[PDB]
Amino acid sequence: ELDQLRQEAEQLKNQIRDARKACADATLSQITNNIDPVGRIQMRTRRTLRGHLAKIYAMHWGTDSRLLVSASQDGKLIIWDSYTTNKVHAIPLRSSWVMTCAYAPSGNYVACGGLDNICSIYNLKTREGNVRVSRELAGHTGYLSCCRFLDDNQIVTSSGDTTCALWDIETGQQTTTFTGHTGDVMSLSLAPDTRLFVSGACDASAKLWDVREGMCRQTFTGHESDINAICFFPNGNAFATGSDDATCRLFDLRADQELMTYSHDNIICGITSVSFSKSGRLLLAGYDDFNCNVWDALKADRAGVLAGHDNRVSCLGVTDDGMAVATGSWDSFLKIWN
Amino acid sequence: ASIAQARKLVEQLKMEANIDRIKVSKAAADLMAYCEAHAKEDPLLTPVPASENPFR
Amino acid sequence: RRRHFHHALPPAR
Amino acid sequence: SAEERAALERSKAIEKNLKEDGISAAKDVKLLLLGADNSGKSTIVKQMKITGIVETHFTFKNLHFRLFDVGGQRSERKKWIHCFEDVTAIIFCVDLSDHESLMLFDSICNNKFFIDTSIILFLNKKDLFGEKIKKSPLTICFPEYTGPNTYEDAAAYIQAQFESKNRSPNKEIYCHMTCATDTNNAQVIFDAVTDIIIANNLRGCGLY
Amino acid sequence: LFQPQDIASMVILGLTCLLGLLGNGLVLWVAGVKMKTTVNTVWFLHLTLADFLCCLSLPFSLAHLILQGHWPYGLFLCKLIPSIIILNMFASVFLLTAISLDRCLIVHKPIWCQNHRNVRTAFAICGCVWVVAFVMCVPVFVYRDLFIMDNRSICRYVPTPLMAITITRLVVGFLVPFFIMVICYSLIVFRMRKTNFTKSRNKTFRVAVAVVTVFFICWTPYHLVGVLLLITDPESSLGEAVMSWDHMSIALASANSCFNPFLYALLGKDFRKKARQSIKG
Amino acid sequence: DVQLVESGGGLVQPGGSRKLSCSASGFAFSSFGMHWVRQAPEKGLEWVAYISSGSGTIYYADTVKGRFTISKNTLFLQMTSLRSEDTAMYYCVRSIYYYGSSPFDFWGQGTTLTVSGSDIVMTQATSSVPVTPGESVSISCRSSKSLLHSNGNTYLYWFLQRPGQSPQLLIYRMSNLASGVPDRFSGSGSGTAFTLTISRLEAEDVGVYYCMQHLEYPLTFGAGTKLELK
Repeated sequence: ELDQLRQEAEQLKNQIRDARKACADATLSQITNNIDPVGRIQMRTRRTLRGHLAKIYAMHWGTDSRLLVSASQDGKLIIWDSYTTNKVHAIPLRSSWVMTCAYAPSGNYVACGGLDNICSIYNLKTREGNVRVSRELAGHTGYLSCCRFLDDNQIVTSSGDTTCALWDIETGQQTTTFTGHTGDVMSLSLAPDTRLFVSGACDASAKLWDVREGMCRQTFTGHESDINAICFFPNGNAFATGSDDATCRLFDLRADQELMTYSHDNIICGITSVSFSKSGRLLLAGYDDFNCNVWDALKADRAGVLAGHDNRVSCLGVTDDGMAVATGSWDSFLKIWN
Repeated sequence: ASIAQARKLVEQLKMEANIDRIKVSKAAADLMAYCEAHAKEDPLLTPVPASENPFR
Repeated sequence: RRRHFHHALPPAR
Repeated sequence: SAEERAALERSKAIEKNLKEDGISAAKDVKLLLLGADNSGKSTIVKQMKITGIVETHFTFKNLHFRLFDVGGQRSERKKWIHCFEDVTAIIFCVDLSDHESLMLFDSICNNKFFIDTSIILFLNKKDLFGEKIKKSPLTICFPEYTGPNTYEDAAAYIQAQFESKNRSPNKEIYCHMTCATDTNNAQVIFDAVTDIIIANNLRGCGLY
Repeated sequence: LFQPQDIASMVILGLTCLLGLLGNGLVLWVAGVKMKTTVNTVWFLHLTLADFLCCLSLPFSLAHLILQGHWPYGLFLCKLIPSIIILNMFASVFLLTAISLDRCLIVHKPIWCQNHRNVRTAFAICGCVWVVAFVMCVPVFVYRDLFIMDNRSICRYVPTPLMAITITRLVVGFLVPFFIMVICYSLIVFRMRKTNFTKSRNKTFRVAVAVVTVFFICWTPYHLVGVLLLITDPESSLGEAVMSWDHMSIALASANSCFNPFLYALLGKDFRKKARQSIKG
Repeated sequence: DVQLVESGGGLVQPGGSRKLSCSASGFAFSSFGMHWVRQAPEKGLEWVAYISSGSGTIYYADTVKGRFTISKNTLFLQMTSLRSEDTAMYYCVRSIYYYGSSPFDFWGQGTTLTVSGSDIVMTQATSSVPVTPGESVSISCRSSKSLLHSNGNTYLYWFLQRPGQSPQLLIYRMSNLASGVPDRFSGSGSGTAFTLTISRLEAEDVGVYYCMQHLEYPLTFGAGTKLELK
């Protein structure tokens, strides 16, 4: 009964571990040992977004690589023009306890969720001229920690009820709910093809789900603490998970195991945000130590530090063309780096 | 009560164990090749000149 | 003596 | 600079609006409600009028209080408790009719984000506590309480046990007793909030 | 060639300029770049800016003392430098007074300081203080003139308007500010002597007595000399001593400017941590 | 939904005054910069006045400056010292300017008032064009200055005025299509030569097409191309 099922689960876990070990022929460090390093990547703050008044908890780039939406717990989701530091929109929120935001790839919609257990979709292109809440997606039992736009109609949300859900912004209903995480799912990343995605939970595990069939494909473990940020490799064949154990890790879909760990002894704060570059050569990770460190994603060595924030950096993100890095922080400033 | 949960866990473990795995060497080589192929298109690892920089 | 100091009055005063 | 002048004008307009909104929001006094399940948070928030976060706001003697009940968040507190780092005080409500709350008070009082914020501790159900003591001795929940079996001393002992969790000299625990049939909760909150405001303003000016 | 009191004034002025410029620059840079202009920090920032301006203007007075006169600058400088110096000094005095008033207010009127005390209000009050300082320090700009009458420029100014300016300077720069500061800090102590101020009333009392004593020691000799020189005719024992100690009085009043960042901005533990962090940048 | 109804038209003696009122509804009028554009009974559109959001900035035309003043949810055009050249059908135009916005998108129905140098002139060579449905037509516009700003935006706006109807924005910034305008419309150009291309012409598309610049005030209009049906 229960004993037999537990024994079967242990046997299956051991088989998975053995199969992952068999696929391990060499590490990423050994293979990328021969290639030349990137040197010192010295990035300088080009712009500073001095609009918000509270902790900035999320910041998502537009698909045009120029517009950016920033969510702070001041009750505002201000849309930014990075080229001129102009405020293009300022959206008041029903609940000031917002801890995620998304920008639609089409540019028409902005999502904003948080402790209210509701993912709110805002229409930027309303004919009346002002921004209005086109939808208020509800149904998560726990706080919504992430939300990403597949298109103008679908959206995937990551919540604190240990479940991720796929929605339809028209019907306002959960098209598909993904279950299997045993802790708060604090992060989410969608694949470039938007047919697969990964979630970073507080059970020190990351799971890859299929949007269409709505089932977990692979479970990735190796972290010693809650994962706070996850991000796909631009090739879509790998992802990086930044946790509170002060280590980022790189996981491969096909190898089904971790390849490199981005850990330094001098660093003890946990990672709040992870993001790759356009080429995937740099892994820019934000830290609770008030600074963002640039990592050589292939040689697992620091390429530079994005120091300049007076508080913990809560969100990082590079543009689609890779021309800039935006790093929001709890000091109520978003800084563009280049 | 928990028998259903245990059966669900066993089925999920079987499904995750039924996937096909490649050697880590091939995946690492593919990541390295992707980084090298798109290295010229990354304006972050080489400082783009201020002439072409939209943030200069 | 004293008149010289008087005529060198500081800008602060 | 053809219509980018007008874009800059719009940006300045909504920056001014953001400044005005932030100034208006700074006037409110943010309070955080915490406690055990059915420990009296609902009772106090309902006796003063007005499953995610349940914000409650009112005005008491020219102060706009904002009570954030977070009892519906049945998740890991460590992932969202940092959102309330700027609250004026943490209102803690304890039911004396029922150790389960002592650990939570210790966790929330030694939290790295709550080392400066004063905690207001409410010990409700005083009459129910007296009835329970009459029914059975109070040593059941506190076996180590080798003392008299009287409500007057039991309340003081429980208050001391709860307050012993304070370790930071910069934070003060205001403990109050309530019988769930009194209108004095608002006045106690107001007094503690005025004291906390004075202390925080003095500390910010460096004089404290 | 020089008087011992004059050399003491010269060395005090040099020490004040050198130390105060660095300290005020550090505080101003920290509060204007690495810190937010919160309600509590606005007064400190304004006061330290005024002190920085006074310290930056101090080398002009130092050179004037060294050259024993012999103004090398034009008429417009003989009009603006003495005006800018006095504006900065009395702006520092009035900002100290406003800090005392705000400290008394955030204690005796905590409710009103929660609803009607914002950053905008702090800037409004500080701007009003600067306006009052400019109104008080416009007479020197009006009445400055670059005469020569000798081999060197003799830029100077009993006359009733000179008596008026020195008397109003005495009154509204010492008596009103000193009384306001004493009353505010005495009221803060008296309020802390009630209950719940066990942690305070000891560091607060020390801070209050220290700052009031510093103000008194630094500013009393300047106004004392300014009033007695008009009161007492020259060519006497304690008219020669008064002329001798004029420069030391100005030296102490200027050293008040270098003292103030340590008593006000560096008092805050958070500001101490910020300055320590920004010292390695 | 969105509507700009405006009144204040009629016969005025020369030298008189009249205040035209534009009533706006169905949109956040407080956050829209309001324009006024007039058509003489036989001539084409002419820019009259512009008032920004919050009344921060107001611009007037060369022939309008001083005489007219532009000032809930109501737009006023105080119009004084009326001359015989002021007679026209004044339109109410809404336009909000942010990154990627669509200025001049909505036009009021317009009210008719009858009175009994450095500008970027836009010239449309083809005053009229005979055309049959189902083919591809083209309308051209020129300019005195290059409209390509240093930030990469050209500021040519294409408007379609159907006979007996208010103008409708078709193409803003010389490349972008307005919402609701069918994909059969396309616009292209560079600096000075601008060409509006219409594919698979329809019956409703018949009208007069107006070319407007937005590089600098005043907002000079094109002479208009009457794409008359043949």
